[PDB]
Amino acid sequence: APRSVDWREKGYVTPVKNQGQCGSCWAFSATGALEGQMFRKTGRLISLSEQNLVDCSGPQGNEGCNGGLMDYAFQYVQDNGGLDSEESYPYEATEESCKYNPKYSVANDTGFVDIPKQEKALMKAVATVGPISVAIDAGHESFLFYKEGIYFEPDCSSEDMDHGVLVVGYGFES
Amino acid sequence: NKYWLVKNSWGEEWGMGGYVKMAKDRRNHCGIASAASYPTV
Amino acid sequence: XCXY
Repeated sequence: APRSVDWREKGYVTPVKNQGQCGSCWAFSATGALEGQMFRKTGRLISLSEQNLVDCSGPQGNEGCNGGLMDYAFQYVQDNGGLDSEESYPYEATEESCKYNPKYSVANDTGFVDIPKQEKALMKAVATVGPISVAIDAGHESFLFYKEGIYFEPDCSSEDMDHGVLVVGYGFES
Repeated sequence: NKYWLVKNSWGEEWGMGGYVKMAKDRRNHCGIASAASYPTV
Repeated sequence: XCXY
């Protein structure tokens, strides 16, 4: 695979969003990946509604601001036949009744792919697919107060991931 | 010296414009490759 | 933040 990849350079990534005091990171990670795939498909980058996911994907297994999984959100989009734009269904940072409206749907999917649990496999996916949804162990003050450079935490775990985020590429420092 | 370019959802003031460089090829650091997926479109 |  290439030495370096940065999908932001190619228009696959929307500006950084803020989930606030709500455990809806799984929804942001999901909209991030969908945003990247829809762009690859249509050439148009449109911000997607995390609120839509927070309020409506309970049947698929998500728990709104109490947590969830990106795969459950992808399953919701597939079951629902769509997902509203961020503009049509603004983020509120708290769970509300489902207000999905098909007229405002700008995205859809036909399932999801779980990447083999190996960094080499993740690299191939990022290189050939685009931004990838992932979960990481962010349960450390070192992550909360991260400032710059390559993040490395000795006490990090590969078993208790608690934060859903988006890998938009990879590279190396000089 | 390798890293994964990660986009966070805690606003653009946190980290590097809302992004974080995470250790890559360091024994699946922080489980970054343990729950990775993407939607099929 | 978390909640994955």
